[PDB]
Amino acid sequence: HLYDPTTQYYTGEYPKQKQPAPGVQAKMTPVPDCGEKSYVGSGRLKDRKALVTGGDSGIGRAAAIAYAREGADVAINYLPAEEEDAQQVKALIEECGRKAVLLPGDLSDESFARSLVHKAREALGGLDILALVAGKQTAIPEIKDLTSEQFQQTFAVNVFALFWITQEAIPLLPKGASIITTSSIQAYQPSPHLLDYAATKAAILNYSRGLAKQVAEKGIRVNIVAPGPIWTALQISGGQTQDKIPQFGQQTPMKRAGQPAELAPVYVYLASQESSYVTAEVHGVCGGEHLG
Amino acid sequence: HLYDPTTQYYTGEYPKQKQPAPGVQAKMTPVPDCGEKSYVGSGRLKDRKALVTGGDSGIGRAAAIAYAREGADVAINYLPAEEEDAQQVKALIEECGRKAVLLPGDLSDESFARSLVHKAREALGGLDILALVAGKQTAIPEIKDLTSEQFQQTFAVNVFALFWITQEAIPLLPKGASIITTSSIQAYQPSPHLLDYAATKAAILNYSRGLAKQVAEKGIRVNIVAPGPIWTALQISGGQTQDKIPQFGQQTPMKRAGQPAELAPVYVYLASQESSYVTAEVHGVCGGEHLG
Amino acid sequence: HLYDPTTQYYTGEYPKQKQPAPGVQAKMTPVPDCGEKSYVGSGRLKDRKALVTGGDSGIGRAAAIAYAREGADVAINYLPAEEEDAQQVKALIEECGRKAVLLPGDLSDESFARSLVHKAREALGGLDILALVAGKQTAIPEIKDLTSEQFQQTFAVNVFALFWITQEAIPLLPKGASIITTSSIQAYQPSPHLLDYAATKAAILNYSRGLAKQVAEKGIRVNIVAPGPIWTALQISGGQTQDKIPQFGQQTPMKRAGQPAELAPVYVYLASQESSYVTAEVHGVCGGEHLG
Amino acid sequence: HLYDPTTQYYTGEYPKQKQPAPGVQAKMTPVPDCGEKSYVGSGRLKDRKALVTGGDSGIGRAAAIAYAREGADVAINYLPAEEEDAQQVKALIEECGRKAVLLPGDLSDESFARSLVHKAREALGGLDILALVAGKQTAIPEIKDLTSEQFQQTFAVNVFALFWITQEAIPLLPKGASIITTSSIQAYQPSPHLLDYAATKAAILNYSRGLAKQVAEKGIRVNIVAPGPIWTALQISGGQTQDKIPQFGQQTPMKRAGQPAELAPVYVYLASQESSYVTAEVHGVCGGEHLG
Ligand SMILES: NC(=O)c1ccc[n+]([C@@H]2O[C@H](COP(=O)([O-])OP(=O)(O)OC[C@H]3O[C@@H](n4cnc5c(N)ncnc54)[C@H](O)[C@@H]3O)[C@@H](O)[C@H]2O)c1
Ligand SMILES: NC(=O)c1ccc[n+]([C@@H]2O[C@H](COP(=O)([O-])OP(=O)(O)OC[C@H]3O[C@@H](n4cnc5c(N)ncnc54)[C@H](O)[C@@H]3O)[C@@H](O)[C@H]2O)c1
Ligand SMILES: NC(=O)c1ccc[n+]([C@@H]2O[C@H](COP(=O)([O-])OP(=O)(O)OC[C@H]3O[C@@H](n4cnc5c(N)ncnc54)[C@H](O)[C@@H]3O)[C@@H](O)[C@H]2O)c1
Ligand SMILES: NC(=O)c1ccc[n+]([C@@H]2O[C@H](COP(=O)([O-])OP(=O)(O)OC[C@H]3O[C@@H](n4cnc5c(N)ncnc54)[C@H](O)[C@@H]3O)[C@@H](O)[C@H]2O)c1
Ligand SMILES: [Mg+2]
Ligand SMILES: [Mg+2]
Ligand SMILES: [Mg+2]
Ligand SMILES: [Mg+2]
Repeated sequence: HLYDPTTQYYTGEYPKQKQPAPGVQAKMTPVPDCGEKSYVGSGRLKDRKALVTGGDSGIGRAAAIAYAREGADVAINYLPAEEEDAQQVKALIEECGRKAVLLPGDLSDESFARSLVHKAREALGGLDILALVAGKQTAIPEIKDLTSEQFQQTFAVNVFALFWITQEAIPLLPKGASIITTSSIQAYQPSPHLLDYAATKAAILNYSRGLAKQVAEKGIRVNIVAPGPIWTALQISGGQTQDKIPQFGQQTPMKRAGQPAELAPVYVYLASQESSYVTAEVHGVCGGEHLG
Repeated sequence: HLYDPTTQYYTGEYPKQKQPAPGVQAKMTPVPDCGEKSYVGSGRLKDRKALVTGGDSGIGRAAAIAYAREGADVAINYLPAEEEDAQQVKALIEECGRKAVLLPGDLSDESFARSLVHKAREALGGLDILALVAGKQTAIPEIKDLTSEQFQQTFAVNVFALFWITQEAIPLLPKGASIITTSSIQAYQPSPHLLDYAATKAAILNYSRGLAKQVAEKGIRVNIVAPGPIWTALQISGGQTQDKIPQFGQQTPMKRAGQPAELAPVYVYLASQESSYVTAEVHGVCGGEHLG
Repeated sequence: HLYDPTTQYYTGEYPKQKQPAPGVQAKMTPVPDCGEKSYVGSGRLKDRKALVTGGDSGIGRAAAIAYAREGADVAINYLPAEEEDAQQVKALIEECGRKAVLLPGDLSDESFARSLVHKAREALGGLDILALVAGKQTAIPEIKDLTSEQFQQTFAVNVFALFWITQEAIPLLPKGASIITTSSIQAYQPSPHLLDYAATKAAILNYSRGLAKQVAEKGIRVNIVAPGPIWTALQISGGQTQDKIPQFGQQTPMKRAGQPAELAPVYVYLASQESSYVTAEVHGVCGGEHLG
Repeated sequence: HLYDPTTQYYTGEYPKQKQPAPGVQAKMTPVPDCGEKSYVGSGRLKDRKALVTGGDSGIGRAAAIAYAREGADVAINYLPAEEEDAQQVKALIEECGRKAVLLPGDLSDESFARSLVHKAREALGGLDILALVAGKQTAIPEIKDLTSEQFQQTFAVNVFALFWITQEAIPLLPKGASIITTSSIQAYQPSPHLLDYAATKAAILNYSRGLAKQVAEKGIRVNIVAPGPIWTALQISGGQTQDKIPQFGQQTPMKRAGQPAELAPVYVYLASQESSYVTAEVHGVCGGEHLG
């Protein structure tokens, strides 16, 4: 029973729609499909313990759902404004028979970002998967309109918090632990309206590779997922200009945007012990708008 | 039950050993682990129909085994000299309860290479996975010793046969079909003893991306796997100079070579319908000697 | 005296035109600008001795002209059907005060490709720059229409001849010699209508890097130039489909195609002893349609 | 005469030595060669007006010297603790018959970084080349020892100051202006002792490409230079561990480090109007330790 991947998910134009960042995905048209009805596990992460940032919505939610479906207990971080989305994820994790831990807070607060790993490990009784998916993205077509405050904040959420969290995690992660970070096609093909954001995506990719090299001897793997155009709240809450929303994703070879569901399998592959010889590698999921 | 990936597979030095190309893996010390005793499926390729070139040994064998474990019927191609290795794979596929088809023949013979798709499709009653893993690799440290015959033959097996097979397959492949080709870290970091070989690995990566773009509209995906140093018969039958064998793999961040078993999960991910938004992408499995 | 690079060269649309390959650039509308009236040398290649393949027209011609302007004697190879264009380059070289040598012949003939190096060295009294610019490019939008004959011929001209020439040259090249090969943006972003061609451009880039590593100890440097869309005979003699000619180049950030003249400065930089710490590197000239 | 580039500059081991950052290159053993006696101009930048950050020492010094030798007036920025180096550069610029402007100040201060562009333009009577070479680099082999203060300072100097300067410059730069930023091999091959630094080098590369796309229509070009191992004060004032100093550079295919002199030619190529079809491109100068 083979499906055509070009028509498997929504292929129509997206309604124009806007929300204040970071957005509530439950309010979108359509709501992003994060695999709630479709993802089926096979115990590839049995009794693993995961922290997922951005686990309330979008790609991080797809990873959180799949991780629970594969047998892991899951802590999610997200912003308080996203509590309604986070509560849906709590229910999805618990329905898998797993433990859900909800740890809201702002990753641009260094002390919060540092405390998070320890709170999650205590609540879960361990920690051996980190999926760092949270991100800020604000489209600004002309550099004269790009403020210092925005530029620095994008780096704080996307790069500095990645350092703060991983620095706290390394000493406590067991041999076999897996860290998955989140870059973008933008790391390779930066758009002129995402000067700060695309540069953070490049920094994430590079930092992840350097960290991988440094911690390989501790038995810890660090890998990167770089999605292409995925239908998510990040894109309707300022990540794209409003005029780009209707045809979002249609320029890819597959002629549609991805849904977050389609990211879960690679997050599972990388978390799983099956990817034992994989570290420092980036994985594209871009509808043919390929990395390189 | 978490394992340290750095110590999970062989970490000793490799004895010096040499066989005539293409080599018989059963004569190696150690014999490459292709997942015979470890790979467990979950129905991710149920009733799929795969052709795997190089399916007798090494990475292609690991893919063939995993595909059968995941529920697929499998045809393998290999050279007659490798019949003993291919017979072991026949048994492994049949022990999964699936159909095995052995189609020996030389891929540098265009008429044979083109016929292979038709033979596999007839035997299997269809065809919807192609894993193109066969390759020639001959180390020559100084260009004065690199013959035109060798250079051309490396391109025939690694590039021309990829074109011949894929051209024959495209008109027959159903929507949802998945093609997986095999590049190398050498495509990004070519070594001076592999002038022809590394250039073919770069050509494979590029051709696969172009093909992906061309066939996306037909619902066919084309992706690339690029391994790092993996212990296989290719490496002991002329792919490496003899002096490079004992320490093979030890320069990677993980400080060991990979085993073919470790490549099967990505070949399954890419064959599976789960990778619906993945086309034209390369996937590294290199022990931290990363692509880019 | 600063000019706007966006408007420095023609920014408008091109008329459809087709010539049989390889094309006569003197018959194009408009004729490509190869720097005939603009390039000014300063002795950076004084008394050097260059062989330039494809030196009759296009990018190779721009390199040949600039090399003579910088003080080098220059031998050009080209196909005999291109004699009109070659005779123009002969005059241009002589008008720089240097010696021109015209060595027509088909690089897909291995005997001729190998002899070329020796004929050029004998005629020039030495040889210490090789600019390998000749290429075949044939657009075929659907793989069903891509013949084995075309695929192999593309590899013969673009890859095998590069190997034949460089193998023949290495034993005779002095310390300080510089080899410059020619890839493309297509090596990174292959178009579905150029499956064979783009794969050769990737192979050239890779082979050049491996060769650079092998011959560094001999004091020889090997570097690569990867142009973007440049207005040339290759593009109107089958390299592009006719429908792609009118707006050729207009998709780049600079909104125009390049002219061959604009490639000369990087060919000079790489030939010159000034690039002493540069080997195995690729240099993009793409109007902002950047390489990786 | 033709020179062997592998032995053109020193090939042996370097004494261990340390200075407080940012170092004084005049006190190094040996002092880096920045082209003081070797670089000869030909008017390629006649009457151009350049600002060079890090213009006191190392690669920025080599660019500043070459720019003046090619006919440009040159303003240099540097930290005021570097006056011993900066004063030498003033003399070198003036000895070419050009105007020198010394504008010291710490680029991590946003107000200073923004003011710098205006002060330089006022002092020079215009501004049409920006070579942004300043950088902080601090080796820390283990993440436990990498402080937030260091991480953020490395991003302030290397990334935020690049944004501050370029944002301030764009509105005032004429058509034809050229911006050259400075990345590294580390952007592609990050080392585990340089987690923050290498990530900044990837961010610089990416931001530069995005900026180039945004400002192409304004007739401004933006390109990147990515050196390999170059003997400079950055390396002996904390950028490398002491144990990495003795064999610095010997791992490249050329088997030596570069000297800053060897970077000048690409900075001139990119500043010059000759590179009219070059924007968003990165240029490696790495002794064969090539970029992607
Ligand atoms: N959607 C795409 O097209 C796309 C493409 C490439 C990469 N990405 C990456 O995917 C990741 C997830 O985003 P998404 O697209 O799934 O959208 P999303 O909006 O569903 O997820 C982003 C999440 O970031 C978190 N976040 C933002 N700022 C935060 C802060 N200050 N503190 C704590 N959490 C914060 C929020 O919890 C939010 O749910 C991001 O890193 C993004 O860069 C997305
Ligand atoms: N082992 C490594 O370190 C490594 C690294 C990167 C990529 N690879 C790639 O992995 C692929 C598989 O090789 P492997 O390392 O598993 O070793 P292997 O020797 O087990 O597999 C190579 C197979 O190629 C097939 N082959 C060779 N010439 C053929 C011909 N003329 N006709 C038909 N079949 C032919 C043989 O059947 C052989 O089993 C190759 O494409 C190789 O480039 C290997
Ligand atoms: N024009 C572009 O948009 C573009 C873009 C990227 C790369 N390139 C590369 O530029 C190089 C030069 O081509 P160009 O665009 O300047 O066009 P061109 O037509 O002016 O040059 C190509 C030359 O190739 C030579 N050639 C072809 N087949 C040959 C054979 N069998 N034997 C001997 N010589 C042969 C011909 O002499 C011809 O002049 C090619 O390698 C091409 O791949 C061009
Ligand atoms: N030397 C190498 O191996 C190497 C390799 C790749 C890239 N680079 C890059 O080359 C560039 C120049 O460094 P270099 O190696 O020539 O050494 P260098 O020490 O001679 O130059 C670095 C300069 O940075 C400037 N700088 C540092 N912090 C500053 C601040 N807070 N405010 C103002 N100026 C500041 C100083 O003026 C200093 O001279 C850097 O951007 C570095 O990342 C160097
Ligand atoms: Mg959210
Ligand atoms: Mg075999
Ligand atoms: Mg011609
Ligand atoms: Mg200094």
